[PDB]
This record gives sequence, structure tokens and C-alpha cells, in this order.
Amino acid sequence: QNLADPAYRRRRIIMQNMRDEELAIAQVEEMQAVSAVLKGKYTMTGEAF
Amino acid sequence: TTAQLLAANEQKFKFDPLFLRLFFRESYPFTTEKVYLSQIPGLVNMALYVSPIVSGEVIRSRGGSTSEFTPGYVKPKHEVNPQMTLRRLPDEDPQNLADPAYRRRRIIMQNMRDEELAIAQVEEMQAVSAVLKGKYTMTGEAFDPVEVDMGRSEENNITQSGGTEWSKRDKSTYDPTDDIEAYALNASGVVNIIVFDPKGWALFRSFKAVKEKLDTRRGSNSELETAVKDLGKAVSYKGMYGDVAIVVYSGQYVENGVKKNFLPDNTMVLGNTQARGLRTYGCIQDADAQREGINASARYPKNWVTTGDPAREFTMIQSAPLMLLADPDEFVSVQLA
Amino acid sequence: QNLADPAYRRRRIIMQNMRDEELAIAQVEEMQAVSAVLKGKYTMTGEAF
Repeated sequence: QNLADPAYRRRRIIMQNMRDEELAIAQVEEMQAVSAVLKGKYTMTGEAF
Repeated sequence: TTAQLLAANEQKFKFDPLFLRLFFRESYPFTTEKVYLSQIPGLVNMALYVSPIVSGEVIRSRGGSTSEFTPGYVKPKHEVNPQMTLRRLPDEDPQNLADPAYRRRRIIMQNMRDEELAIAQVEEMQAVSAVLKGKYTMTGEAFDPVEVDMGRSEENNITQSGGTEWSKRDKSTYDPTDDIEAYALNASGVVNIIVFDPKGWALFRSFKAVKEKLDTRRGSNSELETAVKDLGKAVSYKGMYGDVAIVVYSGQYVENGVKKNFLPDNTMVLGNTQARGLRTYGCIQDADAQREGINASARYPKNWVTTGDPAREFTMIQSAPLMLLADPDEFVSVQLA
Repeated sequence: QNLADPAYRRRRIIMQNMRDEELAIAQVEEMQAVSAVLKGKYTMTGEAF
């Protein structure tokens, strides 16, 4: 009961999307930091990098 | 050689949304995947005699039925490119003339007019087809077929056959009015209007008995206009015949290059002028529109520039219409062959 | 949307039940009267009576 119009579903989808990218970036930053501290060196490698 | 373009007319086909104005009002736009329609039988059995000893046969409480539909979609488009704008237009004098930019604004408009006319034609075709027969099918080349079906009883859709046809029977000494009553007995609710395809009207008024019903001092109150009344208009409201009004509708929808008539060659449609019709418009599906914040609107317009080799900016109207009938059995369609 | 509680459903069901049997009795009465007017005599038989 008490549904919402699609113009609001689109906005909620957008907000959770952008939260997901922010969390992914923070996760990569922490994985970079820990390897920077735990060991003297680290490598940034990707399939298209 | 010099010249002037003194006059320049435009040719149009006789088009007027009659059935959509008369029988379909109260437009309801919906932001939902599918709509519902429901109905309750309302048939009560006769109270059969029961002895004051037996006391049995509890009677089942009546329950209804439902139906769900899915709206169709439609989106025509037009284009403009700088190849069109430079040569000339058939509507401007060799004198005067304008920069290749006025020409782009004029061309851009007439496209809007054509898009609106196409969408209106589709709406009217759905509206008319919903009345003649209970169901109508929406189809295309890129559209998966969807078949809307409102339950109309088999006792409607009366089609004349080897017996009881007006053409074969004598045109003198016959009362058309007797059949009309028998056909209209099958409807549910009062009937207040009759729609004739012009061939059907010519067939109907040819009877001498109907002529006699006009010139009777006290035998009727019917007043028609048998002589020619309208010869170019799409609709011709003729006088009330008895109680019901009489209407002749000759509209034209063009599919492919050839013109075609809406009503299928002399059908007659009994019906009620206050019949409950629904005008449902679905939800448009365009990420730009939903970003803008719009939904469940008719005729969402847009344009965009595609930065191609010849440039080009298009234009698009999209509506997604669906025409329904709350009570499909309030009309009685007659072939009248 | 905005569905109601079953007690209201029971109330409207019982009301339409009563309307149904009232109209059934009315139908029997009218058939009785019509048969009386049209023909002099009628049989008033049935399946239990």
C-alpha cells in the first residue's frame, strides 16, 4: 500500500548507486593504505591498467 | 524569368474524432504497470417454492470477476538536416525569400502538426474499434502483440444473414422500425443515439414506412432531414427520430498512402450517449523524461542533436494510449446488410 | 490500494444477501400476479412443495 511514482524510484536507485561507488572507492583506498604500511611497497594492477 | 506565388492551398482529409468525444470521457492517467476492470453478475434466482418442513438449499452469494490490461506504446518521429533548408520551399515567393534559418523553423513546425495528427488518428482508431466489436488487437512490426479483450456477450454483435436483411426485403411495405426495437432489446440500459455509416443511412431512409412516420399529424413526434444536409463535414447531426437521435459519421484514417473510412461499410451502432467510457493513458518510458520528473502524461515532446556527418536534429512525440470501455455490452452493433 | 478490514466485508456481504432474497420474493410475487391476470388458473407447484 501507498506506492510511489517511477520518478521517485529512479531517484532512489540513483542514490544507492552513488553510495555504492563511494564505498568502492573508499575500499580501494584502504587496501592501498594497508599494503603501504604493512609492506614497504605495493603495486596497482588491473585488467585494463 | 520572374514569378510570384500568389496563393498556396493545403489538402486535408475529412477527420473528426466523433466516437472519442461522444462516448469516451473522464480521462484517467495511471502510474502503474497494469490496470484492472471488474464486474459483478447481479443475477438473482427466482425464489422457488419450499415446503415449510424441508428448509434446504442455501443459495450461494454472488461474486464478481476481474480483468487486467496492458497499455500500448507509440512514438513517431521526424528529422531536419541542412540539405532540406537551402533549396527553397513551395510556400515562399521567388520574391521576398528568407535566410536558410526561417526555413528551418517552418519545417520544424509542420512536423509537430503531423506528429499530433498521427497520434490523434491512433487514439481514434482504438476508440472506434473498441465499440464496433468487443475486442481490438494492437500490433506492429517492432511491437510484441498485445490483445485487449473486454467481455461482450455473444448475443450482441448482431449480424444479418440469409434471413432478416434489409436489402433483399421489399423497400415498400416494410417497417424498419420493428427490427430496430428487437435489436435494441438486447442492450443493457437505455439507448439514446444511433450512428449510421452513410451507405447504411441511405439504405434506411429509403423505406416508405419511415417516410410515413414523418408526415403524420399525431402518430409521431419524429423530425428528420431527409434531404441533403451535410456533404463535406465528417459528422451530420440529423433530427431526433422518435426518442433516439440519428447520426451519420464518415471519418477517414489513412494507413499507407490510401485513404480509408472508419466505419466498415454500412454498419449501424445502437448505443447510449452517456455510456461510461474510459480514456486511459499509460506511463511513458524514457530516461530523459523520468529524469525531468514526468510520468503518466500524454504527448511528451522532445528533440536532440546527433552531431552526425550531415548534422541533423530530430523530434519525437510519444503517448502510450489505451482506450477502454467499462461496460462493453451497453452498445448493440448491427451489420445491416 | 486502501483495502478494508474483513468485518466491513462481512457487513456488505450480508446486506447484499438480504437484498438478493428480497428481490427473489418480489419476482415470485410478480410472476404470481402476471399468471393470475393472463390466465384464469395457474399451478403453484415446485420441487418440495
